[PDB]
Amino acid sequence: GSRRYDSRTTIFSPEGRLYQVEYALESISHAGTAIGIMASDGIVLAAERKV
Amino acid sequence: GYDRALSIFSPDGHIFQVEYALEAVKRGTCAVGVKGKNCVVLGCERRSTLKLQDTRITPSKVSKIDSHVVLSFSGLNADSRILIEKARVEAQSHRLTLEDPVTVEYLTRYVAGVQQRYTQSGGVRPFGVSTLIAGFDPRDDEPKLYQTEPSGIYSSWSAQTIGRNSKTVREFLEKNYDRKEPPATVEECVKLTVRSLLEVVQTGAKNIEITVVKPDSDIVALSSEEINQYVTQIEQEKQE
Amino acid sequence: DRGVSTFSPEGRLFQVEYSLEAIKLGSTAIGIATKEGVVLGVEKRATSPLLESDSIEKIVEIDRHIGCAMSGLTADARSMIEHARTAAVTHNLYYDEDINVESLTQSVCDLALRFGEGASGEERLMSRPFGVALLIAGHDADDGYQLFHAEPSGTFYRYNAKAIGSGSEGAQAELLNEWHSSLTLKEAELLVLKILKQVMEEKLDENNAQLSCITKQDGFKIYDNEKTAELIKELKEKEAAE
Amino acid sequence: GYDRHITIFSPEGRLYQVEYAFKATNQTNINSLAVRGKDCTVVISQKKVPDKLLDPTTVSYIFCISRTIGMVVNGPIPDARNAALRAKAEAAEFRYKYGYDMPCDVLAKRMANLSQIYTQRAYMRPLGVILTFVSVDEELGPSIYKTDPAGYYVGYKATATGPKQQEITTNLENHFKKSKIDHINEESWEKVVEFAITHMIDALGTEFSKNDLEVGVATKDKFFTLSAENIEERLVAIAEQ
Amino acid sequence: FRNNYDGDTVTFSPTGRLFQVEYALEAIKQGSVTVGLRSNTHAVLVALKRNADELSSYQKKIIKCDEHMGLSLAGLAPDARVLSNYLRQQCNYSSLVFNRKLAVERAGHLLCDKAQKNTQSYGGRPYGVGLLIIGYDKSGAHLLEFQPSGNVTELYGTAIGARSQGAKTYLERTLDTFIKIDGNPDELIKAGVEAISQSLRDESLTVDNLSIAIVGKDTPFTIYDGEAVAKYI
Amino acid sequence: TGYDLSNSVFSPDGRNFQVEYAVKAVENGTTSIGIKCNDGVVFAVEKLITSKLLVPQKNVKIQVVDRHIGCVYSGLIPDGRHLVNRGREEAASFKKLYKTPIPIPAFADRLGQYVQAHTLYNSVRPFGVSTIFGGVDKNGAHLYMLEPSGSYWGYKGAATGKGRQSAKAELEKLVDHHPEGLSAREAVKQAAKIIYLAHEDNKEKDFELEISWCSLSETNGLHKFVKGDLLQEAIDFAQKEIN
Amino acid sequence: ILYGAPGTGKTLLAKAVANQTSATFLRIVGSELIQKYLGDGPRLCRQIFKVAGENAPSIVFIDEIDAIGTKRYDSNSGGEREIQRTMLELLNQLDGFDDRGDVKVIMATNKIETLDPALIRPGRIDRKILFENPDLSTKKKILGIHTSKMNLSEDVNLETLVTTKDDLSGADIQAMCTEAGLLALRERRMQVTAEDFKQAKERVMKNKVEENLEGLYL
Amino acid sequence: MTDRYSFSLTTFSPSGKLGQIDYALTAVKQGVTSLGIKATNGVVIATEKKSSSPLAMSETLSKVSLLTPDIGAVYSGMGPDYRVLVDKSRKVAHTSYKRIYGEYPPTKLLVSEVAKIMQEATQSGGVRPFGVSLLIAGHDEFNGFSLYQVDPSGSYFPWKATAIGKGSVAAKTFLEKRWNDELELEDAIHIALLTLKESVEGEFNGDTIELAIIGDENPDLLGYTGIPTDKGPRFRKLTSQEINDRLEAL
Amino acid sequence: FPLPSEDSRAQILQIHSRKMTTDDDINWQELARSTDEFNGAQLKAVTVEAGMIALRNGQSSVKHEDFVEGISEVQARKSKSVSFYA
Amino acid sequence: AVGGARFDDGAGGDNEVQRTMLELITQLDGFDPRGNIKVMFATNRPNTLDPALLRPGRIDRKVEFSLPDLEGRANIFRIHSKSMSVERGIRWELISRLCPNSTGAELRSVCTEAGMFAIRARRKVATEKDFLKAVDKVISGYKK
Repeated sequence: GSRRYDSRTTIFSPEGRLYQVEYALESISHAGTAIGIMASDGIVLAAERKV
Repeated sequence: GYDRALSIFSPDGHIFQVEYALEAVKRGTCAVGVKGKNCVVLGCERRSTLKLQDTRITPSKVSKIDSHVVLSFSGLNADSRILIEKARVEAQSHRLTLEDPVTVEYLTRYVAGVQQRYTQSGGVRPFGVSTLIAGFDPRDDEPKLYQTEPSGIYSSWSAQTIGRNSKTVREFLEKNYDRKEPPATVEECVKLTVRSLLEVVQTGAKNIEITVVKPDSDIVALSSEEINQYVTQIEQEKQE
Repeated sequence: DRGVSTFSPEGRLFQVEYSLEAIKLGSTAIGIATKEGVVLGVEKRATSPLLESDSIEKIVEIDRHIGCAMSGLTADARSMIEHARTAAVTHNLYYDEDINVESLTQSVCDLALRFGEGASGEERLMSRPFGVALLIAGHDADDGYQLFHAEPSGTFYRYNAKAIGSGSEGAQAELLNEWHSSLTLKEAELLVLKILKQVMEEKLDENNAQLSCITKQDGFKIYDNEKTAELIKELKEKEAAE
Repeated sequence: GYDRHITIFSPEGRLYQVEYAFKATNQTNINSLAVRGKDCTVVISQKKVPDKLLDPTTVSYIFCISRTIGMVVNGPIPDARNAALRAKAEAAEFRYKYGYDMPCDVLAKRMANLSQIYTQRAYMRPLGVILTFVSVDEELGPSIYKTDPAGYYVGYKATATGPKQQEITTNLENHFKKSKIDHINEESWEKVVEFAITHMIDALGTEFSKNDLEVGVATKDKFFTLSAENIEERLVAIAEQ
Repeated sequence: FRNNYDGDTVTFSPTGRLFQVEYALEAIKQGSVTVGLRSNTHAVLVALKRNADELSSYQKKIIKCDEHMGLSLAGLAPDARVLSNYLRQQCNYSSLVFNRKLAVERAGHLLCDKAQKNTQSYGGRPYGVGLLIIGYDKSGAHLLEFQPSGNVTELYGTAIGARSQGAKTYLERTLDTFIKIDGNPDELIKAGVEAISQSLRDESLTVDNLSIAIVGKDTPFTIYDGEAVAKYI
Repeated sequence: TGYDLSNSVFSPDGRNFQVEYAVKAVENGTTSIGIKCNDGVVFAVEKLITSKLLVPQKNVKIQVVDRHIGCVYSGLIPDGRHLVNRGREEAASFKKLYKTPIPIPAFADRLGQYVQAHTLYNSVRPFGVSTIFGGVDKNGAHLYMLEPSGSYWGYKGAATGKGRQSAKAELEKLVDHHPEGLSAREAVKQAAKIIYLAHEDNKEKDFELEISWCSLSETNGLHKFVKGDLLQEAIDFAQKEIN
Repeated sequence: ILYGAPGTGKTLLAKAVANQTSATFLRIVGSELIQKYLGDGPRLCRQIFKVAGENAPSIVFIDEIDAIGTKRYDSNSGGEREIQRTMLELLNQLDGFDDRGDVKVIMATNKIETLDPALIRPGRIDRKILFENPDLSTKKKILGIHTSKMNLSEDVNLETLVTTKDDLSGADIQAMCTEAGLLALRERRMQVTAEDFKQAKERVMKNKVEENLEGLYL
Repeated sequence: MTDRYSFSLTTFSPSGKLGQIDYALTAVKQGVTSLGIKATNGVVIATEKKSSSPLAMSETLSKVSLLTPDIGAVYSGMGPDYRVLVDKSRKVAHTSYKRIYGEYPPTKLLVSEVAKIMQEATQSGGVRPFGVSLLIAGHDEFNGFSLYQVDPSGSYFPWKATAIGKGSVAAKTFLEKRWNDELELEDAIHIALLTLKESVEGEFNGDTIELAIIGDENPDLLGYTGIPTDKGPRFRKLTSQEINDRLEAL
Repeated sequence: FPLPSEDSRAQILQIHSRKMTTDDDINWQELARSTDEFNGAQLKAVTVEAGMIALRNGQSSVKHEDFVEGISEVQARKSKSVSFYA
Repeated sequence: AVGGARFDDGAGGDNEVQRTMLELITQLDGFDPRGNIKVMFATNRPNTLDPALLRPGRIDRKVEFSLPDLEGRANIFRIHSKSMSVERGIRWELISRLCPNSTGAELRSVCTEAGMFAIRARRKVATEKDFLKAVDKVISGYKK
């Protein structure tokens, strides 16, 4: 709740999920959108860039 | 205040961090199993709600430790694969030293010891994923079902329900199941196990993974049509 | 504010104060040391019929003639169990003799009274203080039947009748009177069950109650389900006459 | 200060440990001057006079690392003696491994690299003093390299340590501008001290006696510190010219 | 004074005296109490054993370290146990290399530097147990009073524990009594029983309560119990 | 402020508050003085008597480094004994290598790098004691006192403790008696009376006079304890001047 | 003591008990019990039991307490000094009031941790109502009321609407029936067909109520 | 201000980006302005130097060092941060390459190893990140000329024209619109002198300004003669006296 | 006006003993060792709590031994809950 | 609610509590003997009063109210069982044993709630199982 220790990964959060993992998904969305494609005859990879 | 360290026993006699580890299990996958006289059955729940997901390349929840000993966890998949990997290393180390197959009692003390050493060690996070260790003793058909808890303790149960809605399914296992006379046949233990899983799964097929363990080091995995076959038998009374 | 090493100008302890509360939340461990034998018992705490009553045990056998009782957190206890088992074969390896109960109790308490990673004049094993308490009994060639209590805080004490766990304050009230030096083996078995039944919430049977006995002839022997039920029937006969 | 508890760059981009590191240099309130002749380098430090319980001869703000090499430290004393014993170790070890005379350029550069190690260790305190190293190079000749508490080192024609450095630089800037050279005339090292005393008194605005000052002299392959009687001879030598 | 300083034992107080010594001093006051004195030819310590209840046996506060050297335990138990093996190792090291028994003044110095390193170190567990060390060497009998701060002093005798003021007053008026008695260990033990009885409110006066251990030129250090100490009581 | 929590902290005043309180802890102890003569040095320290149970010539804090250096400190007793035991190993390691007695100005550099580095370290607590050491080395007589902050210089006299201010006025009078200073036995008689004068603050309890000196005249470079008629004469010398 | 959200557990449960008891519903605003003035706190509390204490015709009901429930430590930061004297004196009115149960006091608050343990006085209040998630039978009883006057097509049944549900409360299910009727006005008909419920369940539980059920153990 | 967890290098930032990284650029921004211009036939670098006292030696400060004869470097920031970094970087370049492949490290391999030290400086606790930003210019036989902007966070990216320090944002728009990739190195030197002059107009001479370029080999700087195979050093650092000759032709 | 010292409170407790009726065997210098951080007003409350020890000791008057037990704590604090070894 | 001073009196112009402290000083201390006339207060916190009254000479004894022990909580339940119909074969010692230290109200709640569980089972008296569920209702429902 009000008391949160994000410093060490060893400290368990009151919700049960580490807060470093929560905001790590935001850094993923802050970057460019990358789309993987798995095909039968190969793999198609298309992605943008952040800069 | 007292949730920032593992070295404090807390004023309530229980570490709050251990209780928070159970919250991830309550929101995680479900693990339900019941052992019979000659066999043990371990069910689980794999979430298929994610679209465009290949079930063939996705490893099943039930992992193979020993020929006659399997394992099924409930919780986050990230911390569970380490508990499976560390157990497999000791599973092979038993034959490297004692030459005998994996003992269910010895394997549980090691898996519980993994969470034990990391809990006692300061600055190291333990595992908050509860695992169910089942199997047969060497040259013995007597099933042995053990569990692991975030508190660093192990308890032996004939039938146990963990995960989401653990208390709701537990009421089903304390009435139709009898420890004094467990089901002798394999079909009776598997058919009743599916009915207990239909509560958390709520009419699904690929969301149920059941691995039946047989003596003489035998592992069989029911297919999607074989698992759904027992679902029709349980739901037959509702459509009759 | 707590602060561990930093106290108030009054000065109780912290990890020990939290240890006493964790011990009182564990299982009830009752035992009595007499001249003809030492009988121990524990409350398994069965919350459901699906929970085994013989696979898990809170009474570990350190030696054939030397038993032990465990009430508290089992996680930090197994570190002391393997240390007590190592100390058992230690005295057998070096001196080729059965270690005395008082000598073995002090050897086990050597690890419980120290902690910390930093080492100066002694090796370090425990990374953090452990609050697990143990009841060490047995028989030796000098003091005979002896019963001690392993305290991680201070030095162990010699108790003739000791009860820890949630049944500590409840059982010790009757141990200051009914205890006597002339109590035989049969009288000691009925005295424990009489007190154990009053300090236990559930009914008394072989499922939720498992006792043990320590003698010289039979060593460490655990009462089976058939022998325990016979002592329960003898307990109801004595309570009905009184 | 929520972010003030530690040594990092802070949200304002300003190191607050350097803020109090420079303030500790003026705690002793000692003003020194370092000048360089053509063939020689002469440094002068102000020697404070304590009560009768202390020996002023034993009090020195200038330490001798080796011959021709010297160190002028203005700041906290306990950090000066610990850095003096450390600076001598690198001087002797460099003459062994590399077998060469350690120049004041590297000697100030080594202390600059060692200063970051102090900041890199959270349990170790950075140097809160002012390290001024002077020597006479075989090639470059006289050179002054002063290592700031933050690790900055750069050559100086005439440097100073103290609050009066603003007035010291002004008087010494026009002196070197008219002659268009950074060296003092009268190549004889005995006459160089005469100018170093003259330009210092007018810059500081306060004349001092032999017991209020100390004068080091770094020549080629030789170094020595003038005693109380030798400093008195310098004041008499100024009148004779 | 709540917080504002003294995170660990390293932080000094505004007065200049670490309050962690007073925190460990309460464990000595709340712990067992012992009374002892010495003379030129003899040294004796009378320890009062403690227990929990009637079913709990009294534990001896005197642990044997050296043949000619002994002490008593008043303070925290885990602090005195580690120091027991440290002092005994130095007695065996002195009996190995130097081959002579460890001196009293030398035992107190190694004990002082043992707890001084952990005190100046970051964090740690400083030793808060009080120790009264007696012994006989070529220099004669001596008695050292150990404090949780590490201070070591020499006295004819003293008392550390609960209600230690009563024995301190008795030793001031009787100071000239036990120092003039040499070669008679009986009179020194009789003075020790009357010394601890004055310092106590007299809870339990029985025999198993007191533990007497005396060392001297002829008779070495020996712990007496049972009928051995019942003659004086 | 919050800068006193631990070591390795730069205060706005230029010196740590823990070091400031360590200096004030020295003023809470006893009075230890010293006199540096031409042929040697004289040490004088006062030991506070707790009660009549104290045995004389037991707790004396006078230590001897090699044969030519005496050692005395004023401050925390347990913290002071740890520095003397380590300081002896520093002077011994010099003889274990160079095979010669250690000079005094070099003996101060070993304690300097030892104590001053600990003030820079957080894990190690700085020393709150002031150690006074001196003697006669191959070069001559030298006297150096180690401050709790780590700074030291040559000292013609030693003043520390609570009565250092009252003793400072008496040490400066030595110039008035003679321009070259007193003799070896005259310095012991003069330093003794200073202890009786500084006792006015500690007069609530008793004291035991402790004086030691090392010179090349009588002991020929040995550091011994003052006894015999020299100790009794220094005691009666102050009783007549106070009267 | 009441918990949950207004309109469902803090409203329906209050008005449902007053119906069967045949008593008048008397609502008292909890935030109005504190006038931040000395003497008005105990005055308004004693007058509550006075109007209901003659013939006991009605029952006292109190809802939506964000104020007197939390006194903090001070008259600032959301608390008030008059709350300390009001709650402490209200305890005397609870013990002094005695009847056979014709008059009850029902108060609603979000958290009882900020309440005064004196005013609580366990054994005076034995009733604690925790908000429970609606079951399968909850939505079926809400639909039957509105579907009585709303004609349903042949493809609309009882088990069809309850097949996919987040266990919305009895009030939120009413909003789903209104959205199904709103789509019927677009096609100009009074009988809601099965195609409207498919688009209504997606709008109500997503567009009209933003949840989305954030996953990954949250 | 908000959360210290962004400042802790052992803790992930609640805002998604470590506050220690963004505020370390402020320390770099507080420093002087350094830039670079990448052309087809060469890469020019220019920066302004600290004047300090009027009696301070201008020849002592050198902000352009020598890594390999084909690769130059320039930095803006604290003095010791660049020294300790490169003193170790020169050892890693020799150990991981010259002690294996027996040559001078190329552009892609050398720059990648420089950022790895900054990665450990921003990872392990207690070690503060560097307060400098290195602009590395080099030429090899594979990728050719390259200009990489190395930030203290440990992430490097190629840039044709870039600037750091206080004039980072100001000169970035200038160098973007003024400079084109199709120009040569001769026009790159004149543009670098005009953009750097906008920082301070007090002294533009070689005393406070250092200038160095990359390009083909120089036979006078090789040190030995008689071997046609081995080319001379590709990096040439212009003397402050020679810089004034370029300024007169500007 | 800081908190009185150890010997500073010995003269204050001496005057408080003269206002009441005692055995006159009390030495004010010995009782000053058990007092920690007390002012002139707090010492008046200590003399009131010290006289209550005479009731527990069964004495008509208040002797010197009744003060020693009353000056230490004999009020609140952490009491007997933790003593010796728990 | 009174104390030694308040806002409307100490900080205000009106005199009510400001004149109340006079009656606790002039009358009690000066005129009234200490033996016959005594004064006792009740407060939640000592700091809510006037520091002038907390000084020695008037307010000295501070009585802290602890909670009943196993023996104290057992004697309270047996008294409430006289006015409440229960089973003659129950035990009040085991009832107070499961419940931790509780206030005077929390102990009365165990007896009052014991009759509520008997309504579900439709019994005229409260058996031992009713008291066990009443203790768990206090432990789980509060957790304080």
